[PDB]
Amino acid sequence: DTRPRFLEQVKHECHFFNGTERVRFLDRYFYHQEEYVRFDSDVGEYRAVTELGRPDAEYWNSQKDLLEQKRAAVDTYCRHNYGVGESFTVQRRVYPEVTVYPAKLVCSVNGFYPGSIEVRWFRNGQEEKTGVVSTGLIQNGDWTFQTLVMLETVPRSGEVYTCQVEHPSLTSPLTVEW
Amino acid sequence: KEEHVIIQAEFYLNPDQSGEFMFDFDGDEIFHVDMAKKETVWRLEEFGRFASFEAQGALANIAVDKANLEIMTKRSNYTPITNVPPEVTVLTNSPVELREPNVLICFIDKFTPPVVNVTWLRNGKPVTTGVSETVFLPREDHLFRKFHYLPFLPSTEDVYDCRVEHWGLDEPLLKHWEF
Amino acid sequence: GGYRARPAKAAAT
Amino acid sequence: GDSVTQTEGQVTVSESKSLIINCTYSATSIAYPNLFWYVRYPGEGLQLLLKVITAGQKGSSRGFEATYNKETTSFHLQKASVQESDSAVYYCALSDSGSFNKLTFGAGTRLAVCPYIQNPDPAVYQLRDSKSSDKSVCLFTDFDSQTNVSQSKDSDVYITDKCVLDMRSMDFKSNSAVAWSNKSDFACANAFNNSIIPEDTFFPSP
Amino acid sequence: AVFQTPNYHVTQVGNEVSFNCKQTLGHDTMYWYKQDSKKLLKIMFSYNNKQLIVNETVPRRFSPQSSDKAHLNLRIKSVEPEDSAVYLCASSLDWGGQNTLYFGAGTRLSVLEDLNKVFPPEVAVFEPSEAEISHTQKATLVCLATGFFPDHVELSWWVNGKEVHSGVCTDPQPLKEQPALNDSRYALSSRLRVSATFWQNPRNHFRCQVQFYGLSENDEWTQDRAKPVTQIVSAEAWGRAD
Ligand SMILES: *[C@@H]1O[C@H](CO)[C@@H](O)[C@H](O)[C@H]1NC(C)=O
Ligand SMILES: *[C@@H]1O[C@H](CO)[C@@H](O)[C@H](O)[C@H]1NC(C)=O
Repeated sequence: DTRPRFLEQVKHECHFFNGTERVRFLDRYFYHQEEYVRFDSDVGEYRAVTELGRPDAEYWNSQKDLLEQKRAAVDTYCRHNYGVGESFTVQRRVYPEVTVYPAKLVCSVNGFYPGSIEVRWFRNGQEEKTGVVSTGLIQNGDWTFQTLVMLETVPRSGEVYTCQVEHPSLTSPLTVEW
Repeated sequence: KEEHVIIQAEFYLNPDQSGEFMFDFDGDEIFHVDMAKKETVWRLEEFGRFASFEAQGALANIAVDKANLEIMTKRSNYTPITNVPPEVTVLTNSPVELREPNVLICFIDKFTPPVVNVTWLRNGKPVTTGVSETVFLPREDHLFRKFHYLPFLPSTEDVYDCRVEHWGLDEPLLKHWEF
Repeated sequence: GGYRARPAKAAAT
Repeated sequence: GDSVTQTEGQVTVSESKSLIINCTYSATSIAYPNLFWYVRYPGEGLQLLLKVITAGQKGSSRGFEATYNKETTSFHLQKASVQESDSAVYYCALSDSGSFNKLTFGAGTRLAVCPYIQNPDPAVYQLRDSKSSDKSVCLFTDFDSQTNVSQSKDSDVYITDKCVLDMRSMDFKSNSAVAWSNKSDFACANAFNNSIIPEDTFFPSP
Repeated sequence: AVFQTPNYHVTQVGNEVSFNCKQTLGHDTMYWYKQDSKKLLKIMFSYNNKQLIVNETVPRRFSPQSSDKAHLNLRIKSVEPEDSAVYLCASSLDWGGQNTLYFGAGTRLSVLEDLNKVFPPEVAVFEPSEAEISHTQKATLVCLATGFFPDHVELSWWVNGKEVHSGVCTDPQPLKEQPALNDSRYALSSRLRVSATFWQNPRNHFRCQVQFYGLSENDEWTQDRAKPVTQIVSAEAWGRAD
């Protein structure tokens, strides 16, 4: 297909710090990937990001009740939608399933939520320093995360290698041995 | 339970006349509204039993974005979007074990406009049974992500590809996967 | 609980 | 399925008295309602008195107060000291905060705030047409605000409601009601007989 | 503001009517509401940026239209008697349920089975009592508007060519001259009270004016009596010394 494309985007963003205690609301309008108008709850009015948004910022801020409505969105929109989905988003806990299999020592941590996770290698008792490579946090797109964290270290005798996983879903570290 | 971001992301694309509406929580889709069926589609079925959303308001927003898009297109002297090809990655959600069920994930990232053809190629031939996909997911740089899923049973004799067609790519992009 | 959509605003014309 | 029930009909209150206008709602299919009081002042259009969009809060305007009490599913309207200017029709309304704005209205409550008549001089006068002396009306006027004028039970006798006029240069308020008929046996002496009027009402002789 | 039109309309069953509304608030959303005979308010339509978003099971007889988000019109293709109502226009910032609605003054539609039921008021002014004058030093004029249908009237008093509001009390609603018949002509009364010495000045002029809203120039009229068009009917009195 040859004909050109035109993309409009609107993002109503709700930024939460310490839950609903400090909330910032951003009403963002885009042409392609270019933001042209923005309401920032820290500013209190629409502002043009570029020239393309100058008529919208001036027009919208003049509308009857507009400033009152947008200035209230941190409570009527952000804090509200936070609590609506709190029990299955903020409070969502899916414990990881851990597997440790060989390579010149691969700790595969799969299926967990949220993505805040710490995994640390232990060689017979002390946490290994070098040789630890991590694939990084990857998002499966289905409210589960996965990550692989490997260890480049020679197996000695019957040395016990333990992968310790610390996750907000677990009260105590999850340890798997090889 | 400390730092989160909830984003209501909408877009409308001319001349394809395709709009989408979805809610994003920390990079995950809470739900999207299927414009055709005028229904709210939760990313996890369990969500729909703990919350609700009247999807009609999403269609009203898409109508407004369609109308604003024409306005914004005129304000820019009909400046079109410059295509951005996608970086695509094929992976699995579980460690691979022979005869043990698994799913292939095709992660199409950092692209615009939100139009892609994605076809899973088993042994170079297209496979469709059991496939699933997400809607276009927003990015902080205002490009788009997308996940395609293929449940399968790993075998030594089965080779898989993820065929991605995008207007930013001079040729279709295959991402390979074997065992 | 019901999610609240933030309504899209009609651009200046 | 969604209804709003509020004080039915007309509420007559003396000025400076406290007022309650009850409003409860039934919204079984609405997660988080919003509650509104709209007011229509005489000869004007509907306008917002006050609203509450958060289930615990209370809203206030013009000395009126209403508390969104989701526990008892109510939004009662209160004012400690109603003034004559509060006479109006008051509408309780409910919206669904999660969908398109659709107000479910209560039936509305007409508030009539009655001033105190400081020096009543109740009287019934006969007024004659400027054009035809044979046509007359009966004017009951200057009675206290406690007096209720009863509507006519006869179709051939017409009695208007009590009306309060304000001669603002004199700073003088007075109540009046008008009665008239084409019946031959209709006189001002018996025009308001179906009403309880002050015993000292002046009936001048023609 | 929210402007709508017409303020009053009377028409026969089967005819077509169009109401128009404008709001200057910059709002995206506009509404039609019906206030029926017993004063119950129910939403009919909501439009958001020219798109119809809610239709509260309104009969297909009703055709709303909006080519601009500031404008909302309502056409009733073939009115039926149940359409007699006040139609209220409203706007809101957008379609959110949290928004305040700003209402217009309303369009009072009266749909009649027979336009022969339409009558203008007869207006008469009754001069103050001699007894009231000598008893209170005040003088009440009474205006009777009688025999009109429908109840589309606005009464006003005019003293020496100027509309007054002080001293004036007009019945909040007309009464039916024959409560039995649902087609009953109405009656309305108003009082104008002044000081006796003002009434006793023969140089003072008192006029009761009733603006009646009835048929227009377009409407055809078969009856021998005058076409009951929109018109003002007045009655007057001059002050009397004795
Ligand atoms: C977060 O908010 C809570 C209120 O629930 C408050 O007690 C606390 O001090 C805040 N800060 C942190 C770091 O928790
Ligand atoms: C997807 O395939 C259709 C088939 O006609 C083609 O028209 C369209 O351009 C393709 N999409 C992309 C992004 O290449």
